[PDB]
Amino acid sequence: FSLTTFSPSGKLGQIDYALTAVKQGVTSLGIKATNGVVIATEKKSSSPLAMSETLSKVSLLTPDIGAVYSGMGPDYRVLVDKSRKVAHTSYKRIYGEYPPTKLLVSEVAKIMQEATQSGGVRPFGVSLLIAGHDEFNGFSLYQVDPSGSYFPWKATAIGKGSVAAKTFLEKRWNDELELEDAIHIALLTLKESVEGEFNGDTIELAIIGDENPDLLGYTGIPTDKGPRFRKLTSQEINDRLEAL
Amino acid sequence: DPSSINGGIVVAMTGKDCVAIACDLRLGSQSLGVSNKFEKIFHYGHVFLGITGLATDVTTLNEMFRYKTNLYKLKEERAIEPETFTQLVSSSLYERRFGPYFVGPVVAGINSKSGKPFIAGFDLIGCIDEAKDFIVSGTASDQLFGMCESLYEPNLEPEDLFETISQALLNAADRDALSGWGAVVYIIKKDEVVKRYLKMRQD
Amino acid sequence: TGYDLSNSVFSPDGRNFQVEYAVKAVENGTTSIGIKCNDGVVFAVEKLITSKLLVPQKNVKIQVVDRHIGCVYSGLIPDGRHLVNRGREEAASFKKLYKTPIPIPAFADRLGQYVQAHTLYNSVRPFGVSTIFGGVDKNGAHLYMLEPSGSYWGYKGAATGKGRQSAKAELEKLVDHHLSAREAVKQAAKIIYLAHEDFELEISWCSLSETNGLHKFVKGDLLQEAIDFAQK
Amino acid sequence: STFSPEGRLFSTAIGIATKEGVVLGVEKRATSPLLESDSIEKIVEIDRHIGCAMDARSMIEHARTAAVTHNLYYDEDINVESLTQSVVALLIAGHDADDGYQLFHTFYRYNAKAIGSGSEGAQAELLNEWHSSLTLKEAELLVLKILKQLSCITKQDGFKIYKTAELIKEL
Amino acid sequence: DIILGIRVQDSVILASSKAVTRGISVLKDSDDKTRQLSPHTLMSFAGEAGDTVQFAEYIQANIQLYSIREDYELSPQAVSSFVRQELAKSIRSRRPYQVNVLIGGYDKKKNKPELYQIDYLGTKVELPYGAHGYSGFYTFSLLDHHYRPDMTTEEGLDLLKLCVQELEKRMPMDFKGVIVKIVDKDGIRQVDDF
Amino acid sequence: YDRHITIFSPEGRLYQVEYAFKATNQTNINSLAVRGKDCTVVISQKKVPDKLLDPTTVSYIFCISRTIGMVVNGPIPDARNAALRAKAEAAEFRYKYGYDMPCDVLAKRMANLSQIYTQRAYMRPLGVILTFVSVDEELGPSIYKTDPAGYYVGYKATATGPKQQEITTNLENHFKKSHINEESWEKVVEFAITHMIDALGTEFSKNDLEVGVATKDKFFTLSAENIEERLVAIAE
Amino acid sequence: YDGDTVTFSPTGRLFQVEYALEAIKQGSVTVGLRSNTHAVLVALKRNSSYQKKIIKCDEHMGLSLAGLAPDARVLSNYLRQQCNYSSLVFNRKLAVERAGHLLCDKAQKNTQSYGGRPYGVGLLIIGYDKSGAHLLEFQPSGNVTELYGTAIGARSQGAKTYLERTLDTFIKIDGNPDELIKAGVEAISQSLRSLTVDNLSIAIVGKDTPFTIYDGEAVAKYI
Amino acid sequence: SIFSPDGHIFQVEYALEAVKRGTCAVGVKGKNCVVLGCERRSTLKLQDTRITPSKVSKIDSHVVLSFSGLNADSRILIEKARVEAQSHRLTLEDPVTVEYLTRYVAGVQQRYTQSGGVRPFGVSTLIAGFDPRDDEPKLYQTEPSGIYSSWSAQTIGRNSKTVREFLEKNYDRKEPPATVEECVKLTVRSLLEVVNIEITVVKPDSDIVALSSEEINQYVTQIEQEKQ
Amino acid sequence: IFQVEYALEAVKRGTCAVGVKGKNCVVLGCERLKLQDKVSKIDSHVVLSFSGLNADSRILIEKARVEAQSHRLTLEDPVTVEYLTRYVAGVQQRYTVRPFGVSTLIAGFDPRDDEPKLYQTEPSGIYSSWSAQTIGRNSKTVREFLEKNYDRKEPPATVEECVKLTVRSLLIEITVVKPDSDIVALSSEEINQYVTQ
Repeated sequence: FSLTTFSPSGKLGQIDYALTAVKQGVTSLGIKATNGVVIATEKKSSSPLAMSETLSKVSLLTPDIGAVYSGMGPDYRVLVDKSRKVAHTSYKRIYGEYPPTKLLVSEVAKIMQEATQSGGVRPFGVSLLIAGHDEFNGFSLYQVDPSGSYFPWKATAIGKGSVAAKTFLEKRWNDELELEDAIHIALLTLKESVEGEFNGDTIELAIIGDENPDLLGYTGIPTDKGPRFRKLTSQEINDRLEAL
Repeated sequence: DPSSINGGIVVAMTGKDCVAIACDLRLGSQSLGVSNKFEKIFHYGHVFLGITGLATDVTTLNEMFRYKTNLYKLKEERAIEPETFTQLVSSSLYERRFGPYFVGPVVAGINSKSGKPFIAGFDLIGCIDEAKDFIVSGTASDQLFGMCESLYEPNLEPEDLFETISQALLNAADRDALSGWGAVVYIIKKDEVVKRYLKMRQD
Repeated sequence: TGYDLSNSVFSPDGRNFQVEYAVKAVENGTTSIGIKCNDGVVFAVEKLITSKLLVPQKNVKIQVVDRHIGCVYSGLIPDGRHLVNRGREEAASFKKLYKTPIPIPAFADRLGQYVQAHTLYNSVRPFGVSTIFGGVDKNGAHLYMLEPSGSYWGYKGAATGKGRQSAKAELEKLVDHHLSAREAVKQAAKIIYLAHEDFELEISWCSLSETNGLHKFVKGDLLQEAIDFAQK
Repeated sequence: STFSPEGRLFSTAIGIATKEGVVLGVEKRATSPLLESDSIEKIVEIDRHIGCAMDARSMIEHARTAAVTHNLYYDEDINVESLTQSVVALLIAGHDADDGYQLFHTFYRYNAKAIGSGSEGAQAELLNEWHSSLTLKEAELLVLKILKQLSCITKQDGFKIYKTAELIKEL
Repeated sequence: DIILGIRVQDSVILASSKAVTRGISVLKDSDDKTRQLSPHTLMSFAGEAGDTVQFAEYIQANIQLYSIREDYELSPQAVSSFVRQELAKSIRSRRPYQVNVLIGGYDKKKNKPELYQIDYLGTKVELPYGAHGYSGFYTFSLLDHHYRPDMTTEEGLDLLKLCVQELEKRMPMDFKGVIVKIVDKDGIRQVDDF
Repeated sequence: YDRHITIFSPEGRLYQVEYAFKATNQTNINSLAVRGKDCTVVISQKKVPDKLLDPTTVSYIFCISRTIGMVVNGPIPDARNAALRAKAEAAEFRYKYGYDMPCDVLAKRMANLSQIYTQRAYMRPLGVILTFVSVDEELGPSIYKTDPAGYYVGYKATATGPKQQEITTNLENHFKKSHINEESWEKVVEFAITHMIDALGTEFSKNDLEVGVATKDKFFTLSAENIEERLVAIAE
Repeated sequence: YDGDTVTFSPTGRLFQVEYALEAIKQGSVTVGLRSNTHAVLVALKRNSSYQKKIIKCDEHMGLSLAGLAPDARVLSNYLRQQCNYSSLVFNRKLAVERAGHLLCDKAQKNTQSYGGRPYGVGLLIIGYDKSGAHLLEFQPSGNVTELYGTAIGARSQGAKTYLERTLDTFIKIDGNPDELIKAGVEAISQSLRSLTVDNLSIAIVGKDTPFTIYDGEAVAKYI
Repeated sequence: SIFSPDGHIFQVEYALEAVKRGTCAVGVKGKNCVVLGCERRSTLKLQDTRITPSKVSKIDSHVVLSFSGLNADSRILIEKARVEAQSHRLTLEDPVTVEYLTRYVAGVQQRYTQSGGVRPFGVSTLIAGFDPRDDEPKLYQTEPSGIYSSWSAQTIGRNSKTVREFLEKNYDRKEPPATVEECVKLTVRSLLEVVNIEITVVKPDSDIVALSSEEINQYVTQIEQEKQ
Repeated sequence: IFQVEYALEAVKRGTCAVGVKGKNCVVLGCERLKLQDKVSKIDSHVVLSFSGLNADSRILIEKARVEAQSHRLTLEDPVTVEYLTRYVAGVQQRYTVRPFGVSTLIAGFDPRDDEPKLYQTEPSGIYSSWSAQTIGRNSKTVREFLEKNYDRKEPPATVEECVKLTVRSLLIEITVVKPDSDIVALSSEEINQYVTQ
């Protein structure tokens, strides 16, 4: 039997509860620039002895697409595993190229929607900011909600501090942003949201930008590109904080 | 040999900024010639597919690829490109590998973004054979191989490309028992496609 | 109240109430005990006489599994038979795949996994029996005791049922004061008689020396010696 | 699929079973003159020598399938009591070479039985009226009598539905 | 065996042999090897014994199901497409339908006669005239010689007379004549004076 | 009915998962794991209430693989279920991918199973917290801990149980003042036992502790006689 | 807690199983007893014809029912299936003890799995095999007891008490089927609060006797 | 998904409510074309408008589908409809009629109101297009209950009642809109009753065009100066 | 069963359908917003009309059509009206998570036969034969009219009489079914001429 059902007001209750779970989640944000996308999030820890470097809240789906979440982490982990699986089997093995951001986002939304309409399963308690690049649509940033609804954004924030983060991004965001300025604005918005310690180990950033052939892992095939997604290391974030 | 039942041949060549694909029109039941109107070249936008081999499989794959490219265009809001379509054809042949289709496809087209010629073929091993000069398929593949290998030269103008490919097809078809009854040549450019029917031996 | 009407539900305390109610069902059963001796194990059980019309020696309660494992249980006797049937299937499958008879700890784990599985889903009920079982294998004598929760441990001596506490009071004294198989049978009879405070005493045992490691029932002269020792 | 704490799980058809044959009778009780009276098949054949007076259609289909299967498998007519088990309130009536004429209503055999809202009085009227020497004529007329307050099974005719106007006029 | 079809200016003419032969003897000499799929579509079929009629009745049932479902007469082009799908699927199934068909129809929306030849592999081809098996080995030369797209039904019937005479003269077996049916804007009719 | 099956409450909480967390403490035994320079040690309280028990069998430390060991906090039936599943997964990985499953891969796979129980309403979460320890072929000494919610993370050192906070406080103080720098696994075992004693304020006999040591190419559990030597060395 | 067969009560009882046991108390009494040589079933049928309370499984075994008759049909058909399988695979007359254990293990399934209900019928099985005459009592809970004699169904306690007092006697009845049947008919009598040739039913099996049922005139000489 | 004591299905009624809370959709069919419209709701500054998809989705070269309700369910319906439209061609080599695709979508929606273990789609749809080798426009509606109907003009979603009242007294059955311009004018006027527009015109021979923001701007300017 | 009774309520809210069978034919009549712009053939000789949830009627009609063709495919003989009614009734029975909220009038002729047939089915899956019947909203009133205007000993004799009785009962689309697969729906102007007269 279905666990997600329409209430007399027409709302889906479990979807509202999953959105509440998301609103309790840690703040994460993404900013779309003229020459890239930056998606950032802060990393709270279960203990000071926990090795936070083992958990990545920003994950690569395809070498040109990456996702960050807000809400329940295990749900995000399984949903990312499924997203990678489908991006490979249902698109790349068929067409020889990785799906564009729009189609992969549609497929993630499909996965999340099925949990909203199948019996014996609750909705995913996460919202995703999926940033990617593709040749025909360019850089794009999508937010995906527990219901499977997704919209494109110039900049956005999800989680606990989403309201203040979005109010700040509306003021800061503008056209002709270069990706370095987008990173700067992302770090400022994330600093204003984090009440704890703020450094390269409590913050996680990744960018969709220029192709990185050095990360390709091989040479000699001129037509292979190299990932556009790249996580900023702890030191790379720290050096930028030292110039904030 | 299922591919030899109906016969027919397809050849694709690359010119200067343009592509040509040509095929014979004969459909036959082995020795008996049935139809002179069975065109083996289909297009799914700006990308052309010539399919030789068993005629039922040719029709089945034409229907299947029309379906798949229509869905691709609806979902992606863009037309499928020659390279993406080559990958799609390769994967679709593989999905039936055990109990395969008895066909040899030939993709021909111009990539709309880069605007440069593309032709590709698929062999029995299923390996994509993307060629800079020409692809041949069908019963007269040997005749076509020698003919194209002698006549082809790089960077042919469209009017010279037409003559080269039409002569290659006509002289190979003349020496193949199961090929003939007319030929059609497509000259594919950035902006237009010209379809021509060739005068040839009707025996 | 509220969290105890289904088998798969945790209460706010983290306790599963249906399993605890199955334990209550176990507590109602007749007393059964197991004793581990230096080279074997001994099983005994209190069989209550419901009426004079029961044929007095043919309502056997102790069950053998394969040839070296003996099982005795208290609580819902049909559930004990169900568990023993599953144990026999497991032992037979092990012997089929591997020509060696199933080791006692391996058998204990198989039964524990089966019993615990009945505590996972709401569509099934926990076993209402705590099962003392054991035997002799390539590495000695082993004595185990399941609980409706699927929990089990190795024991030097085990008791369960309505008289489990009185029986444990004597098992502790046995372990403190010692116990060979011959003496083990008599002490098992003594413990059953003491804990009973009509019934038929049924005894069984598996020892490397005295049974060559095969599970056998106590009958005839040895049974009568155990009974008179208990009366003594 | 549950037991109560007390241990128990939580028209009018009249039949008379004589030694010359069984007789069944029913109140059609059409709702309106428009309803096709012919289509009220409230007495049905189960086998050549078995019929019943009444989920109904499905059960009757399975009963007919079982009876024909038994005939196919054994080249013999299914015993009514065996059919009751192997198979709405029912009156099952039929004949066999083991016990002859029978009528059943968990199934218990009856010499005569009534079902429906009139059962509670028809039972007393049957108890007062039924006797062993009834010939098929009196059995028919007594069916009609208790209805006021057709079909038959015979070794010669088998199960058949009635003629009827005449037997009413003879009442 | 003999299944012939000719498309003329206004109609489609299908001819099929009347004989049914099982082994040593001719069982029937009046068999009709055609099914009316639609009020204006007619399918002739030939091949091995049981498959022909089984496939024909299956196709007729499915086409009538489509027609009733959509309250619309499927065009001959769509009917031939469906028949080709069914043949092409079965050829790579456990038991293929080894059946060759000619589908002659009058497309009421285009107001044009249409003739399609489909072999047991699913090789659909739209033809001016058609013939399945060895029957084409004799009739195609006559049809190539005499066929004109502008013939009237009378001229097409005369050309079928010529083809059937040639088959009777040279082909070894006795196919007991042909049944000739005409598909037209007025529906399907049978020529008895043939 | 949001409190009886794994579905969201109006607060977005999954009360069944949170109650499964409560179950983990119901065995009332504490454990801690520390990483040495080249080995990992796990310490767990072996509380034995009954004199008739065979202490050899009372054990919450499992040898999942040649290299990986697992200590469980929670009911022993669920702990054994988890251990069996982890053993099966490690063997299947060694079969499919041709090399021993890494500790963190096993932790991720187990946390994914746990998350599945937290997503499918038919299945209840296991009331166990799993702590995997190994000396990884690449990453070296490793501690990974999985919880009923499907969350897992690597640790420098970790403790679990009713007095988890006290042990974690002691470890935090030591790590501030100082991995555990020792030259052989015996010294880090002695260090772990010492900090267990100090945090719990309770002396231990050879019967009160169960100890598992992860070294290169072997995870093994110390017998009571070895723990006796370790306690003697601490007494010195 | 009594709504389904899966729920334990806080006291550890399965209410549905106890309700199924109460279902048997609604059925008419049936009595069973045996010597070493012969085993007897005596049943009070109730009406309309008197429903047959005895069921024959084999020449060497048969049974009677108290409670819900459809459950009796199911269990008896399963028992036939097992006996036929034993004779099919081993040519071995299935022992009465093993048949009883098969019934025990089959019925216990319904008391643990959801979706089913316990069999609301209690059965008495008598048989003769290489071990002699046997008598088993089957209950909805799955429990099976091998007995010298017993009675089940409404008001069977009186017959059971009579059998308890008479046990010293009828165990000694070797090779005298008539005296055993007389003792059985006397025992069932104390459960009445009468017997007619059509109401009463009797069955017997033993060393020489294949399982036979007496109904009608056949039982007249024993009333 | 079970009957109420009064015979209504609770989940279907609540899905109808979910549709009623959804954003507006409107369509009018004239002599030669069908026009679909919706208000952008582009009041948010950071929404990426240039790549935001339109409400109107092509199912096939000759058919478009608009909807109001839950977007996620609408995408499932759209993908199923596209797959069926292509499958019909692959089976019988003709494109679907608008009636056939409407019936398929309605059957999909119905199946979820009767099958157990699933909830209804909270989406009502407007399906517009032209039949193969035909020139008369077709416009249809589907809603969660699984029933469908043909319309000369219709609106769904929030404020559907008001603009439907407007349409009833502006659309004339005897003299329907005669040109694309009049259809677009009427569609814009109907949407302006609710207080930026996207307009899609579907025309025979698979001609589907989204009117540019300047073109709707000119239409709105004409309508506004008419209002004065 | 409660769900079946609620399905009956859904049936009784639906628009009324009516049928009358005369000597030679069966006539089915049916009761059909400002901006908005029943009888389904199962086979060439059988028609089905329904009242209730329109959506469920499509499921039933599709299944009935599939069975009507499958019968011809398995047995040469086309379905009889009795057989199709029985099949539709069984299909309705089996679904009782929710029943079909539809009652159906099934009319037509048996293959190569000339006795008109009219049948009814209801959500419980009970079916019966009628000389004239109506289903749907206010079906009781119009049925009461039929009971007194329809005559069992002298039923309508011609298509005109059957259509007249149907129109009077309804007081509109009319479908006339006649042997040899003759099914025709009357034109609007014909129905208007009947109504005015």
